[PDB]
Amino acid sequence: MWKVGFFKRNR
Amino acid sequence: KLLITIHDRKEFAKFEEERARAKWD
Repeated sequence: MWKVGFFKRNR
Repeated sequence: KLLITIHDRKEFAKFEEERARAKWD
């Protein structure tokens, strides 16, 4: 997607 | 782009659903 790549694990 | 509010709650429950779940589950 956008930041999700490392965000859906980060957030 | 706001799926990272509820879907992220599952994208984290990889082992968390067996670590912080089995506790009360």
